[PDB]
Amino acid sequence: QVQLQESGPGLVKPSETLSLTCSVSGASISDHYWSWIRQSPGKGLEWIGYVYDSGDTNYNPSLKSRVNLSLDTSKNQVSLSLTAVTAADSAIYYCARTQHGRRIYGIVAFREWFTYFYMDVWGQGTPVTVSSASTKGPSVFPLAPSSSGGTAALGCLVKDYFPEPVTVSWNSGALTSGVHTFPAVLQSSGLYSLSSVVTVPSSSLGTQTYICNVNHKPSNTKVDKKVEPKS
Amino acid sequence: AITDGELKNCSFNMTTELRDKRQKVHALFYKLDIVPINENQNTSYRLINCNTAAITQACPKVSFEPIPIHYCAPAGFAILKCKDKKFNGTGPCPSVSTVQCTHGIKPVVSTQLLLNGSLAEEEVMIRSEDIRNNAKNILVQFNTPVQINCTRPNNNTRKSIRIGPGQWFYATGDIIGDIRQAHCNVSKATWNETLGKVVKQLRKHFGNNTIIRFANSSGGDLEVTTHSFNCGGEFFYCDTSGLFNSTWISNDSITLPCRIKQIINMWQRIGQAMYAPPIQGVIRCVSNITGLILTRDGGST
Amino acid sequence: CNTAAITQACPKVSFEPIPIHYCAPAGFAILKCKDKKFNGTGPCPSVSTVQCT
Amino acid sequence: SYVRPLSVALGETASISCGRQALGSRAVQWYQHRPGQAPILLIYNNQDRPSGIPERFSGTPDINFGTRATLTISGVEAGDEADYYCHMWDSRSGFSWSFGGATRLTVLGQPKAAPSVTLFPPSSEELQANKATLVCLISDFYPGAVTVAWKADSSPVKAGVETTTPSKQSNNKYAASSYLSLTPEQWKSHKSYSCQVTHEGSTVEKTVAPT
Ligand SMILES: *[C@@H]1O[C@H](CO)[C@@H](O[C@@H]2O[C@H](CO)[C@@H](O[C@@H]3O[C@H](CO[C@H]4O[C@H](CO[C@H]5O[C@H](CO)[C@@H](O)[C@H](O)[C@@H]5O[C@H]5O[C@H](CO)[C@@H](O)[C@H](O)[C@@H]5O)[C@@H](O)[C@H](O[C@H]5O[C@H](CO)[C@@H](O)[C@H](O)[C@@H]5O)[C@@H]4O)[C@@H](O)[C@H](O[C@H]4O[C@H](CO)[C@@H](O)[C@H](O)[C@@H]4O[C@H]4O[C@H](CO)[C@@H](O)[C@H](O)[C@@H]4O[C@H]4O[C@H](CO)[C@@H](O)[C@H](O)[C@@H]4O)[C@@H]3O)[C@H](O)[C@H]2NC(C)=O)[C@H](O)[C@H]1NC(C)=O
Ligand SMILES: *[C@@H]1O[C@H](CO)[C@@H](O[C@@H]2O[C@H](CO)[C@@H](O[C@@H]3O[C@H](CO[C@H]4O[C@H](CO[C@H]5O[C@H](CO)[C@@H](O)[C@H](O)[C@@H]5O)[C@@H](O)[C@H](O)[C@@H]4O)[C@@H](O)[C@H](O[C@H]4O[C@H](CO)[C@@H](O)[C@H](O)[C@@H]4O[C@H]4O[C@H](CO)[C@@H](O)[C@H](O)[C@@H]4O[C@H]4O[C@H](CO)[C@@H](O)[C@H](O)[C@@H]4O)[C@@H]3O)[C@H](O)[C@H]2NC(C)=O)[C@H](O)[C@H]1NC(C)=O
Ligand SMILES: *[C@@H]1O[C@H](CO)[C@@H](O[C@@H]2O[C@H](CO)[C@@H](O[C@@H]3O[C@H](CO)[C@@H](O)[C@H](O[C@H]4O[C@H](CO)[C@@H](O)[C@H](O)[C@@H]4O)[C@@H]3O)[C@H](O)[C@H]2NC(C)=O)[C@H](O)[C@H]1NC(C)=O
Ligand SMILES: *[C@@H]1O[C@H](CO)[C@@H](O[C@@H]2O[C@H](CO)[C@@H](O)[C@H](O)[C@H]2NC(C)=O)[C@H](O)[C@H]1NC(C)=O
Ligand SMILES: *[C@@H]1O[C@H](CO)[C@@H](O[C@@H]2O[C@H](CO)[C@@H](O)[C@H](O)[C@H]2NC(C)=O)[C@H](O)[C@H]1NC(C)=O
Ligand SMILES: *[C@@H]1O[C@H](CO)[C@@H](O[C@@H]2O[C@H](CO)[C@@H](O)[C@H](O)[C@H]2NC(C)=O)[C@H](O)[C@H]1NC(C)=O
Ligand SMILES: *[C@@H]1O[C@H](CO)[C@@H](O)[C@H](O)[C@H]1NC(C)=O
Ligand SMILES: *[C@@H]1O[C@H](CO)[C@@H](O)[C@H](O)[C@H]1NC(C)=O
Ligand SMILES: *[C@@H]1O[C@H](CO)[C@@H](O)[C@H](O)[C@H]1NC(C)=O
Repeated sequence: QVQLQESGPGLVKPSETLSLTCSVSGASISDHYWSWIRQSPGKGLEWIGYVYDSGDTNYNPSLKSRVNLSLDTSKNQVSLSLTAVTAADSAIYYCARTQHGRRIYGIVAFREWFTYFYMDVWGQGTPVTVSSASTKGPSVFPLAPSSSGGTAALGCLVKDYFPEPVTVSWNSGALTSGVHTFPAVLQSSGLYSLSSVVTVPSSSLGTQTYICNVNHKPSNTKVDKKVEPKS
Repeated sequence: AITDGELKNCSFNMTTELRDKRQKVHALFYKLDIVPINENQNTSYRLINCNTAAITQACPKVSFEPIPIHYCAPAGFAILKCKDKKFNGTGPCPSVSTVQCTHGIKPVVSTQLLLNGSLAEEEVMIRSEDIRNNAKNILVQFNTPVQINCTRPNNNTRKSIRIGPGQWFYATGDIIGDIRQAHCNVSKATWNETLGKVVKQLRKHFGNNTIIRFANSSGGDLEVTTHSFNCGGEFFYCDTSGLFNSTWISNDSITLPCRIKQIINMWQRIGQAMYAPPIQGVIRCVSNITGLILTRDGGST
Repeated sequence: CNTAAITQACPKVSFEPIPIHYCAPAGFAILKCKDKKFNGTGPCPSVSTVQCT
Repeated sequence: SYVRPLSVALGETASISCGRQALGSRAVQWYQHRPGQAPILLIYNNQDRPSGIPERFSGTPDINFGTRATLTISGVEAGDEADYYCHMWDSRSGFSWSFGGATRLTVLGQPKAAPSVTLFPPSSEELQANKATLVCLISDFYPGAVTVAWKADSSPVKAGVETTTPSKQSNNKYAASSYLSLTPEQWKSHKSYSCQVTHEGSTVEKTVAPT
């Protein structure tokens, strides 16, 4: 029972110092390894570096010059720093618990053994987009139900914003059935737009006070909106 | 690749069947068979023998395994065999018999350690030409044989590259599988037991009680410093520091590092070197260590 | 050139076969079967002895 | 560099070869990666499967050299479809920083699912903001390949149309959405607006009109 949470900014200007944080809850940070992995669309996932428990570190030869790792003993937090970020450095960032492995193929005395690592427990991953563009708050407009029995459809609209992602809940997470949050779409304007609908019975419709809760961390804006039929 | 190399991957041009044509071939070599042609250093290497003597490739059909050979004397002569169990180096042999030919003597070429020999009967024998003189070596013969296992785990390959009309050169082919170095094993229980039986007979000539230590070879180089021998066609050179590393007064098998060469000059031969063609597959030979060859350090102790 | 080397036969030596007699050493002898109709093997009724063929 | 494709019939076992084959003794890790989600390793040491992994996945144990590290998946299903990476650690090669080239596993014979389309007219609050957007939502359709054509009455719009590429949801079906940006005056002028979604040979159309 180990859980990892990556808290990142989600947006950083190019040629700046990107930073993240890997909080751990399962066990102490001084008994296992901690490694960061980044996955960008169109490119295979990339192992950048692990973290000793003490906390020497090795880094991938490609990013060896621009990355610095660190582990906090007071707080089970694995911090990752990265300098001279560009548009390519944008990708989903993971931090996983790595375990030590020792493969023996010959006689131990004469070396003949290599260490092999494997990450058994992963975090959820926090996205990070690097671009000069500024932040933009999302416009939330309710989608009125269309009015056979007894299925009915309502939802909310999240107009142009930036950057990904956006979290959508209903009644502060009170309703989970029939909830479908579709992926956003990037318009030529450069801002994403996503929708989120809920399928509720005709009956219930009248009145249950359905409200969608929207949140956009980079914009620092948390918005709620009511949804009700319109004449 | 590897970070923090006994064998090396060598490329070089070699003549072909036709005089005008040449060919570039790559073949693996051992570090000992090669020296750098620069020392400044660059990294062009050459064979260790090219500077001193020519070289010839041992035919691949002939085998180097010693077989029992009987030395016979012509008619009118005879051979007298001393059947005295406790017979030392020289002296009067009370029990004598006559034979026309000797027993099956295997011509095992070894160093430091005697292999496949005949075991002394009754007690172990300590034979020398002058025990008082340190300069003369000391022959030891075991009554109980110790077992030694030498292997070359590398799954080498034979690359047959023609270098002329009819001439064929057999080069090493990239190794298949892990890269492990050759080594021999000896049971520590038996060797410690056999070594103790030796010190008992040693004290019979150096006082019933005295300090008897063992150290590694500190003189000479190459052949004299390593337990050299042949095994399946490959010439091994092992470090024996692990066996002669004790001090005597009043299943956990030992392991020995062994390096290999393919260019050799045996019996102090000056002028002709031999290239041992690579042996395909894994090599493993179990041999009997029946005798030893020791020497005192001397001094004013 | 692909299989084996090559050597040039000296020009003085001749390849013409000349009569050669195979002789046996003292203490041995050669038995010649003088049976006209003598086939491959079998008992030869008429036998003579010679030192060389 | 880029991914290599593999195709398997549904319910039939499949073998996934591993690129950059090992030179010596090896310990291989097989990772399962879904786009947007966290990678889950199936095999940490050739034949060792952490707790929770189903027994259907298996890998080849290097007992005698010459064997090729492969990933075997029995009872191939929708959830198996993904990208599989082969992390190689052999005795001859050094530190292996990079994972293997991705292997895109696709499951054939999956049952097609008709798309569920829901067209939403622009909200009154968007009209007060002097902007208008028609929102066409498509859910639970396989295979994830659709074309969206908008129409006005009869005429097609062909302008101001933005559509997401289909994405797989937890139902193992795809989901796509299309957005038509309009001016409030253009929304009131026409009688009705229609969203046409074509999936395989079928086509479903939904219509909405101003109040
Ligand atoms: C002369 O003298 C020399 C010196 O005395 C002598 O040197 C010896 O040479 C031989 C070869 O010549 C060497 O043999 C090899 O040894 C390897 C290691 O063996 C030991 O260690 C392993 C691993 O131990 C860890 O893991 C086990 C497994 O879970 C744990 O239980 C342990 O607690 C331990 O974990 C702790 O320690 C780790 C540090 O290592 C930590 O990281 C960890 O966190 C923990 O703290 C043990 O498994 C071994 O025990 C078993 O095997 C031995 C040896 O046979 C048996 O005696 C014993 O009864 C057990 O059955 C042992 O303790 C071997 O792994 C190796 O065999 C592997 O490699 C070969 C070739 O690469 C393969 O063909 C073979 O199949 C083996 O691979 C299997 O395992 C690997 C890794 O697990 C897999 O990746 C692979 O897919 C394969 O899986 C298959 O087998 C598995 C088990 O075998 C099985 O589970 C799978 O399901 C699958 O079927 C090889 O035997 C030896 O090391 C040298 N010794 C020394 C001291 O140097 C020389 O031989 C002498 N002879 C001469 C000169 O002729
Ligand atoms: C001190 O004394 C110790 C006690 O003897 C010594 O220990 C000896 O160590 C040597 C090695 O140094 C061993 O010799 C080698 O053993 C190899 C392993 O043997 C296995 O295979 C045997 C095959 O079985 C046959 O023979 C047995 C004999 O009784 C018989 O019962 C059986 O029915 C069958 O006919 C098996 O019996 C064993 O139990 C083992 O499992 C062996 O492979 C070696 O043979 C090689 O190499 C030698 C020398 O290089 C050649 O003379 C051989 O012809 C053979 O080479 C051919 O085969 C190779 C196989 O890979 C090829 O690579 C070669 O190229 C070659 O192939 C060519 O030639 C073939 C024949 O013409 C052709 O058919 C091919 O097409 C190719 O053209 C070798 O014998 C001793 O075995 C071992 N002793 C004992 C008792 O085991 C110790 O070495 C001594 N120490 C010192 C310092 O001297
Ligand atoms: C490696 O070393 C071991 C060390 O013992 C060695 O094993 C012994 O070999 C000898 C032969 O050299 C064996 O002795 C013979 O055994 C046979 C079969 O039992 C007997 O027929 C023989 O009897 C006679 O010959 C003796 C002289 O050898 C005479 O003393 C006697 O009067 C008989 O005429 C003979 O006893 C011996 O049995 C083995 N030891 C064991 C435990 O088996 C082994 O041969 C060595 N390996 C190699 C490759 O040389
Ligand atoms: C082997 O034993 C013989 C005994 O017969 C030794 O011969 C004697 O050796 C001593 C000194 O070691 C001399 O003083 C005697 O004169 C020798 N006697 C004869 C008849 O020669 C011989 O020295 C022993 N050899 C070894 C190496 O110990
Ligand atoms: C050494 O390597 C050779 C390969 O060159 C192995 O020979 C192969 O063995 C397999 C059996 O697993 C056969 O299927 C191949 O046909 C063989 N090929 C050749 C060219 O021989 C040999 O088994 C290896 N030996 C060891 C001890 O690892
Ligand atoms: C050298 O190798 C031989 C055989 O390869 C070993 O003899 C084996 O010893 C074990 C006990 O440890 C027995 O169980 C086997 O039956 C023996 N095999 C044979 C063929 O006799 C010997 O122990 C090895 N010696 C060392 C020092 O490693
Ligand atoms: C091999 O031969 C070619 C052509 O003769 C020559 O240009 C090259 O320098 C040679 N290389 C080596 C390493 O001898
Ligand atoms: C002998 O032993 C010494 C250790 O005292 C070691 O440094 C040296 O390399 C050894 N030399 C040989 C030839 O064994
Ligand atoms: C001799 O044995 C000692 C004690 O075990 C060990 O420290 C040392 O490395 C050995 N030296 C050699 C040359 O084997």
